[PDB]
Amino acid sequence: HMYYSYGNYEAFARPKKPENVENKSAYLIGSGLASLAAACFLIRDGQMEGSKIHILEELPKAGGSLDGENMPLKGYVVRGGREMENHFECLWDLFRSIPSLEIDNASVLDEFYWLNKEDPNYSRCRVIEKQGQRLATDGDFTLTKTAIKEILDLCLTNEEDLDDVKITDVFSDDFFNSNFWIYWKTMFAFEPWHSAMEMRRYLMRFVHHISGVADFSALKFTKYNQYESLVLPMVEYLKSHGVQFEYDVKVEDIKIDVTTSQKIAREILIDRNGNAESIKLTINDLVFVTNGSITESSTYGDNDTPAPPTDELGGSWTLWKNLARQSPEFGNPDKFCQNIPKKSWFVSATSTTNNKEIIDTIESICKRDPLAGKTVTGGIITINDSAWQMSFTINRQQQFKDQPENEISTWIYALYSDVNGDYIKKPITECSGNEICQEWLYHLGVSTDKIEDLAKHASNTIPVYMPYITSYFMTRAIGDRPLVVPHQSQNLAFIGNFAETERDTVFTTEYSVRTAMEAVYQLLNIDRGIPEVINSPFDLRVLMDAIYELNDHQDLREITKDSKMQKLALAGFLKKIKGTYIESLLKEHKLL
Amino acid sequence: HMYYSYGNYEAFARPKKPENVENKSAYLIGSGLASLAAACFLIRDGQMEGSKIHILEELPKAGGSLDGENMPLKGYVVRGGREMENHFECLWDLFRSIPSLEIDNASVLDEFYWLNKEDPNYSRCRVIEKQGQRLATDGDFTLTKTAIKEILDLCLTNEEDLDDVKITDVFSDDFFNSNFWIYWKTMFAFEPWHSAMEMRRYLMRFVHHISGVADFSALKFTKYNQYESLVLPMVEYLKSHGVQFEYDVKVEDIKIDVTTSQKIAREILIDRNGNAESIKLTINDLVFVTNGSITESSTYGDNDTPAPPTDELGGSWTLWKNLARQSPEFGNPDKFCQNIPKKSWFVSATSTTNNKEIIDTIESICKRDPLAGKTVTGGIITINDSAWQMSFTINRQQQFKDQPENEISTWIYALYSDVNGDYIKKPITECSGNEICQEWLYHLGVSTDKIEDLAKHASNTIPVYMPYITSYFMTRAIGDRPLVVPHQSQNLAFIGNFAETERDTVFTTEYSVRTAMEAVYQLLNIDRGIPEVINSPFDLRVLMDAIYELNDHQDLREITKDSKMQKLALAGFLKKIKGTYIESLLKEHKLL
Ligand SMILES: Cc1cc2nc3c(=O)[nH]c(=O)nc-3n(C[C@H](O)[C@H](O)[C@H](O)COP(=O)(O)OP(=O)(O)OC[C@H]3O[C@@H](n4cnc5c(N)ncnc54)[C@H](O)[C@@H]3O)c2cc1C
Ligand SMILES: Cc1cc2nc3c(=O)[nH]c(=O)nc-3n(C[C@H](O)[C@H](O)[C@H](O)COP(=O)(O)OP(=O)(O)OC[C@H]3O[C@@H](n4cnc5c(N)ncnc54)[C@H](O)[C@@H]3O)c2cc1C
Repeated sequence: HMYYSYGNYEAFARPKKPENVENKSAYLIGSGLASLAAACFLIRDGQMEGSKIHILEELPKAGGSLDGENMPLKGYVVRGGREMENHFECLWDLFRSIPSLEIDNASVLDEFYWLNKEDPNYSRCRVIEKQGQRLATDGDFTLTKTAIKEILDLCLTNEEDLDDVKITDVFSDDFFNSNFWIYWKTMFAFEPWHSAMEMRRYLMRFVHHISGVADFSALKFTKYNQYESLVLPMVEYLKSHGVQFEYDVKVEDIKIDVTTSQKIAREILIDRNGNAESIKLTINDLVFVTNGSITESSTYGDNDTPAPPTDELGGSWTLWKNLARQSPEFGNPDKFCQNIPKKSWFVSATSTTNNKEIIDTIESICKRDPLAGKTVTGGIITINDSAWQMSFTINRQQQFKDQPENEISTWIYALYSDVNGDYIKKPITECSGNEICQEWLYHLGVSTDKIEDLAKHASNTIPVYMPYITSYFMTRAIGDRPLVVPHQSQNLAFIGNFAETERDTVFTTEYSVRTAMEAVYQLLNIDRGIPEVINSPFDLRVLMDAIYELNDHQDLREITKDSKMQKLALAGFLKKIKGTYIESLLKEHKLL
Repeated sequence: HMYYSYGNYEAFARPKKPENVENKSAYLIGSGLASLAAACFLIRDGQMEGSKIHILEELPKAGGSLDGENMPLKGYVVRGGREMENHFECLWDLFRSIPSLEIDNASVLDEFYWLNKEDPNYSRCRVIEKQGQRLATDGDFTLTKTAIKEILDLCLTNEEDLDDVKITDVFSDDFFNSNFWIYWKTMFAFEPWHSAMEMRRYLMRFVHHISGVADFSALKFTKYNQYESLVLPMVEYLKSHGVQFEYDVKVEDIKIDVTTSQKIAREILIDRNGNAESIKLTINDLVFVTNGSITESSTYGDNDTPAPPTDELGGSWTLWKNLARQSPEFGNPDKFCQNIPKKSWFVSATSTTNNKEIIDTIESICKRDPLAGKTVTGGIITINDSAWQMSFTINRQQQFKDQPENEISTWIYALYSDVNGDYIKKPITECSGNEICQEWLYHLGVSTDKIEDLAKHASNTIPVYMPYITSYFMTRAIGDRPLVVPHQSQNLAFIGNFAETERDTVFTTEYSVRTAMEAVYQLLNIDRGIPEVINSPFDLRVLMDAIYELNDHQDLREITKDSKMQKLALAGFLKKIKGTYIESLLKEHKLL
């Protein structure tokens, strides 16, 4: 009930009012980015009455995983950071229509575009080691021929043949020893046991940005945290259109008839203010389920208390489990929320400080004044030789509108959770905020004498334990994620980064916007094209650049210089294409 | 002073106000589509004051080659028809901002998009012969292996090696005997002696539409003629912004200093109301020259008088000639406006009638009621065995808002001008309107008894002799067309279908919009990306579809079934790619 498109024609075109939409209502389980984007699309393109749009949230506030607040009895905390790129096609379709809350007569897209042109993002230091020294080979990928061939063979493998395959199953030691693996696994938070299918999707989806993977030149960021820059403008727009925010309501089940001909949502069983109630649904009441959550059951610590580890299934995962009992076409949540290894990423941390010594130590590494208000680290700095495999970033300060001008807040995360640290020789899951800050300051090169004092009394570090933060990337098979609109579904859609759609990559905001938009368009039969995932993996020019970049800026003669079986094929093919447009294209892209 | 881009990010983004634009003015030579589009871009993105924008036109009305009027003392006349496609990226960037004059709160793009979704364009009869019989092989391309190989070898030839090369120089008899050549040469008005470079550009530019070349399923049309649907909305927008239309002013020269460091336009020498005057220019007065015109020196006939042939250089060609004397970087107009062969297309015709016999004869061929207001012929019908190589179309009737509801107007053109017709055994350039109508009705299958009466007294046919209508496609070399902004030019730009820009194809409205937009962006340093020409020739999927379609829907096994040198290579390559994503892609596109 939809079609994919690309180009300006379908981008600038407005859809006609969908049929019978004046007699339809919408209920969105959750208030993360997916549900908010779907509500926005229901307003703009579906032309649905705002009062007929119900957003059900269990927390006190909207946003979801794009949070960012001065949590009372703690401090400033951002559960993550949002790297963004130009080719978030659906997200930019969305946010060009959302008024910015910072610039008059300007969209969120306008503010973002002008900002990332004023202060472009780039890293002057990406990988450090030995307590604050930049990696000597920072910039190069250092991939052997076997590692490059393994990358290509992963891309050349059909997705259908990658069910439950792990990343270590399709890569050997040269790849894991390469700088490429450092950059890739830290900027995308991949683990060695994660889904090779999703890694292949990532390789094909961002292949146009390989030249900017090491220096983060392809990344783009908002001014503030994603709650103030993305969530609040969207919420203001939706409220100005009368959208119905219902807070502190927990959905436990959705009664759905799965017949031989239809799948129809009949009832929303909810818990509002401790009272178990029911929402009866007709065929004209669409339900958008954000199945699963990476932030569910998050616990919080403080400067002197670790965030208590948990294995608790919340409302999101129990709701997906309850929906899976009604049809296998609704997915298998256990593949994502169970058997998460102990080593997996769990803990994030936000360390706030105004101390000049820490800020100056950061300036000495990132080469930029962290209080200047512009780019600081340009993205995560990775401590290569850290036992926790730790990375940290400082975005444009301050990430909060009402943060003091002399403060900075640093986001820290670790890929390995069950390993003794190098300074604090305990696993990160047993560390308070100041202890994470201590282990972090140790790798900055701070003198061991000052580390403990500067961490405990000069910094306020809030830690966060998310038991499902790596859940997106767990090894999966085709069918474990429900289709955005399952077969014969009449009024039920699955959105968010656990739904199934082609080619696009999860753990991205664009995936949420895409699933929201596809769900709305399919359920309402909106007569407008959906922007396909950008066609970079099919672009000959982009693939030529990929070959040039993966081989550390070498032409075809240098790549094949160490084998006769390579040299002969290259010479024959070159004579075959001599003096043609193919040769000119290869020369234009530095491959000849 | 510009960059190319693609995707929604740069499409929806607005540019900041360009620097120092409040102290700048603009003068546009001509009022065709290029000048109007450039004025629109100066208003919207350059944010230039409308009163500082001067559009100089020598004719009484604006529009140029997009005309369409009830010419007094004659009849209805459209000098041509405008086939359009979805991937006119720059044009759709433009017209999404131009308010439609037919639908409230809707752009021209909105009206066009909704209309071509309501009444999609497709032909139920494309090629006829033997006085009104549909070609038996209508639909198939009927290309031999040699013809397909010649097409690919033209595409694989560097553009730089195609200077002054003719189409007959890179094609043999199989290609010219193919139905592909019929469709291609008639829908694009290519002649055998025309530029092979431009034919290669056409092959690469519309390769995504090969599946819809025979039935015109990829074409899209406005509601009315291009003067009422495109020109009038643009003019209304520009006037609502205070743009300065100066009519009946003929530019004869532009005094330009071409120094070792700069090219600066100093003076506009004009003839306004018979008075020779001068317009002094500073560096902040940009000049946009529409160098050359395909409609210049057009003569008109009537039902009983031929359009008098002419070789006269008008104001456009003499102005381009005068500019060429000042620098070779400004092009060589003589390559386009001299040595036009006698055989070339010169004559168009608009035959209007309300006679039921002619309309019913048309319904019997095109299978649609020509007075229904929807699609009629879906594009040009080509009379294959006509000596004039004649084609004709009937767009959605009526093409004029104030045309009687019982009338239709048919556009007719002929590729060969110096050949005796099959019924009227004179060349078309010696035929009155009714005589062209007679030769046309003869190929419809009208009984010879009624042809002459129905043409002379039941129809009103206006003919038009354009000595330069084929000028776009004349054999050219790199440098014969000036760059949109020549090197070191400070305030001079060349727009229209005789300027030079990469990859895009001339004889298209999109080329005019593209040159206008690139000129404005380069001269004003507008901080927004220009949409590149659509990347279809670099898209692996599109190229696979091209292979499948050119070979008349055959997979790789059928294509290679008649040679061992083909079979062996195919079998080896297939075993090399067996069970991979390459094999799956080839199967998805029906090549395996
Ligand atoms: C650490 C981290 C790093 C990130 N990095 C990036 C990055 O680099 N790039 C990028 O593009 N994006 C990034 N993201 C964003 C990521 O894509 C998020 O998933 C994004 O916010 C999408 O939100 P969502 O609505 O799809 O899911 P969520 O934000 O998880 O939505 C869940 C919401 O639904 C509510 N909910 C769940 N179940 C119920 C129920 N039964 N009843 C009521 N309410 C319920 C929850 O309370 C919550 O508000 C990151 C996120 C995190 C947490
Ligand atoms: C027969 C025909 C078929 C076509 N088919 C198609 C098609 O299939 N698809 C498509 O996309 N487009 C088509 N077109 C449109 C084509 O691309 C036109 O060139 C288009 O209108 C672009 O206009 P332009 O402003 O670039 O050139 P023009 O329209 O030629 O602009 C010239 C204008 O400038 C004026 N002028 C010139 N010199 C001077 C001077 N010295 N002083 C003052 N005024 C001057 C002229 O009077 C005229 O108004 C067709 C056009 C014709 C005529």
